[PDB]
Amino acid sequence: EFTTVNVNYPEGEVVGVSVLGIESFRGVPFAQPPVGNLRLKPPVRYTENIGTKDTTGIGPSCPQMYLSTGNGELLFQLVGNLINIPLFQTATLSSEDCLTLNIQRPAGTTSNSSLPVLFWIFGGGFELGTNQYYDGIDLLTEGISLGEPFIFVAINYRVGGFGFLGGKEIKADGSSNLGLLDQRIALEWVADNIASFGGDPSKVTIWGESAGSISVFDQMALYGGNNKYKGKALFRGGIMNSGSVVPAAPVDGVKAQAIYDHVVSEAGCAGTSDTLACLRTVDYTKFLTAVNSVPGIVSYSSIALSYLPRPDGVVLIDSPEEIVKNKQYAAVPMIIGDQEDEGTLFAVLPNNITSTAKIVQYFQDLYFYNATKEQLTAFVNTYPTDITAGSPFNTGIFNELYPGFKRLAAILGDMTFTLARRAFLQLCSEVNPDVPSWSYLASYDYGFPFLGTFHATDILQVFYGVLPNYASGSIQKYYINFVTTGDPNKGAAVDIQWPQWSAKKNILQIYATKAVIVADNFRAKSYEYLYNNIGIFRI
Ligand SMILES: *[C@@H]1O[C@H](CO)[C@@H](O)[C@H](O)[C@H]1NC(C)=O
Ligand SMILES: *[C@@H]1O[C@H](CO)[C@@H](O)[C@H](O)[C@H]1NC(C)=O
Repeated sequence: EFTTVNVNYPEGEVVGVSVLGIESFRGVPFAQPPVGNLRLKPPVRYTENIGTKDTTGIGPSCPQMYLSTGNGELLFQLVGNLINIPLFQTATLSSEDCLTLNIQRPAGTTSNSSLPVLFWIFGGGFELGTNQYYDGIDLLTEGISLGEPFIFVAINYRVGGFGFLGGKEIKADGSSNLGLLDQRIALEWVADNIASFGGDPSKVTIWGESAGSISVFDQMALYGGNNKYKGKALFRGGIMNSGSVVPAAPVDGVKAQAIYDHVVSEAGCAGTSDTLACLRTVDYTKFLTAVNSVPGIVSYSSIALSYLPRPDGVVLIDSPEEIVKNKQYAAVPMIIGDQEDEGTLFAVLPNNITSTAKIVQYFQDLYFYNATKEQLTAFVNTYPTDITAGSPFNTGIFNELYPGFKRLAAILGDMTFTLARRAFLQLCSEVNPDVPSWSYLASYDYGFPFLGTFHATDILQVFYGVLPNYASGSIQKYYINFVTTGDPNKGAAVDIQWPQWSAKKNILQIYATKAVIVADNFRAKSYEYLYNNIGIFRI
């Protein structure tokens, strides 16, 4: 029940597969393979035709730092069933030769079509992940069925030490934040070539979850908020699922230099004249071992990440909170939301962090090098020790995995995602009052034991078809409405108007079988501290 289909475009030709009404091209190379003397260097566009490429398979993935299985034993039991969510899946066909994207479109789409584009950036803690497990067929089919067809694009970008390695050596070589540059260059590729595929390059909406979501903000922030390529905006809209501003110390800071020095040592490049140059001569396997030898996300250190975007003064010019405050990001219409219990997943492992003093130490040692004990204690004291006050929110005496679990999960979730979001909306509304934004809180997994509506459960609600509930149809319709009209309420009919955030500072709360509108003001004292002292929270 299928056929192949060729697209000829300015850089080459691809063969894709048409099945179930969707034409898919997986593994379209968008930049030169970052190998040899191009490992730990910015991506560079192809300078000549790549001939005819077979894109009927699944593409490659970038090198991975897979979740610790010895460490996550309990965590992976607690998610049970939902272990089949992409974040927990294992990437296949991994390689340094991974700078490729996937293009999926309605059958019938030709180069005379000009459909809106939806550009997807995966999450994975900046250390793992791939576009392989995010297929557009169900979502495209939904789009088509709403009378609102579009084109789906999903990219790989380098992660871990391959993409976010730092230090003074990386900074001087101009090789900071390669993963971000990978995302950016794919946007410019899209700008050059998507018309050949039937996309309208002036109608690009970027979309991400977790690390991908944070990346979406960074793409707005990139180059002082210059998202223009050849005179034109690279995108017109953003959707942020769990994550935005991540205040951070410089790429040549202490944390990053320590990672770097450790990597050099484990690579066997210690004490050479030019360490960074030497890193590129190391075999792939010895190198992969080096960059993976540092702490992962499933570990005691948890969301004190080893790899992430850090200010370099060119790509990211300042720490993210300052970029907004200085009105130096590309201000586009945006949707941003959180799962209700963002922190739960990350509070599972550190099961000895069981009191205020212990939370504060943990933070002082691993997280915030610029906060004082009095400051951290003051912030932690905005969170009651009472078992009913924590995350999974609104579950009373239940879900206390260990003494202090719900409190720590509340804190971890709030500062990284949920309250950081409100801060972001607040600031954006202050410098760019005219740029509209919409925000939701997700609660459709209320009751999930110990985890509640936890990080990445939204994936299940938008990538796997329209589920037999309220939430998935609701969410997909808003998203597709947005991609099409720049406003989630405009397009296909909706049964509740989603309020613009800046109007009354209300958000949409989405349950499994209904939606309600609520004030974005819960945990106000915690939020006030965070907003008033955001500088001290630089990771
Ligand atoms: C928690 O336990 C770990 C490993 O057992 C240790 O590294 C860390 O220092 C401990 N922190 C506290 C506050 O006990
Ligand atoms: C700490 O604050 C200072 C003041 O500018 C800054 O130079 C330094 O990079 C900051 N470091 C961290 C880890 O926040």
